[PDB]
Parts: sequence; structure tokens; C-alpha cells
Amino acid sequence: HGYVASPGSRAFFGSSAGGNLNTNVGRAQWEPQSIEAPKNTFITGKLASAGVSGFEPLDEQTATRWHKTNITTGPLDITWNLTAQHRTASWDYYITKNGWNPNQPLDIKNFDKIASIDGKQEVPNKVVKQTINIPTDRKGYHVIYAVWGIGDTVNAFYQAIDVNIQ
Ligand SMILES: [Cu+2]
Repeated sequence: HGYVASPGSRAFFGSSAGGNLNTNVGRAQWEPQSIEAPKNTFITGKLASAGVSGFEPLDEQTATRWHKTNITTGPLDITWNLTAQHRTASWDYYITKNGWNPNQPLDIKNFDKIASIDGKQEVPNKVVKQTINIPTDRKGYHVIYAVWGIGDTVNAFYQAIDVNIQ
């Protein structure tokens, strides 16, 4: 169990630690760390919730629905907080393509992978800090999809992150 705290994930921003910068986020208000589903679950319109019961409100998609963190292209530091550390296989990061439609349901086919970090089947610390590169053809509202792949189960934790690239 874990979430991306910086830039705050859509789920994290639903919690008090995230400033309640997103409202009406279901279970994300209290447990943004709990978005767990089998690896390679990428159901269109169910990316933000990973199809998990109680997280459905996260799946709404419009240009203005969610709070964005202002970022630039180039290097971006990602910080996870893990409420329950687990042996780790992988960390993968995707971002929406230039030209994507922010008023349509999220579809993984409209993202590119932009980073992949081997967890080496080790147990990470409670705070995990990684740097990824944001491609320079992205401007404006984009969604980053951060996926923590568990080493000793068939599951992953899924974190949609709303950013404004300027
Ligand atoms: Cu867990």
C-alpha cells in the first residue's frame, strides 16, 4: 500500500494530507494508498480507480475536474509514500500523448511509457524518491500513470497524477 505524494496523485489530493484539493473521491479521501489491482489491469475509463470498489469517483475525466500540479518538461522528481512496504518488482511510469483528449475516458493506448525502474525484488523504504523525464512535446494538462509492481504478489498499485506542464 502506497501513493504518490509529490506531485500529489489524484487520490492523494483527495485526502487531508493532500489538502483536499480534490473533492468527492470516495475511498481516496481516507486511503489513497489502497488502489491495488492485478498487474496489467488497464481498463479504459477505469485507470484512476484501477476498477477497485469505492474508488469509482476518481474515474471522471474532464479538463477541469481535478487539481493539477504545475510542472515543467524535463526531469521530474516523484515521491511515493508507502503505508505498507512490500517486496517490489518494478516501478513504471506512463504519460498521455501530445494531442490526447482530456474530456474522454482514460485509455492506456493514449499514453507512452516514459520510465521503468527495476525494484530488484527488494523491500523499499517508506519514502521512495525517483526521477523521471517528462518529454518536451508535452504541454498543458497531462496525466502521469505511476504503477508500483509488487514482487511477491500478482498485484500492483496504480496512481493517476494530474499535471499542468508549462
Ligand atoms: Cu499493501
